[PDB]
Amino acid sequence: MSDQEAKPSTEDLGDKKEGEYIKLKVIGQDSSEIHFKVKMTTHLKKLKESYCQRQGVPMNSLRFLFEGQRIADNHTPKELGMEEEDVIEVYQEQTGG
Repeated sequence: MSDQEAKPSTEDLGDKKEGEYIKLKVIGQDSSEIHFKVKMTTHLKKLKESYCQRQGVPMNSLRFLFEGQRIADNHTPKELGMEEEDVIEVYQEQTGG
């Protein structure tokens, strides 16, 4: 009973069962278009972390901005309606956050 009868395909599938995924690209002075198919309901704190990981710096280093507005990290990208933007940039956290 303890051993499963078969391994499921849930971790193995990649299409999220024909579900939606984010297409937003964050492109700072790093000049790279690295982005992943995560769901649109995550908070920007995790993206802040993942971008700082592409530079090898802690998450307190950078904040995102687009249309002139730097944004607060507890938003989700669907709150801001930005889930497929061609470019959002980063700028340094001048005094941290």
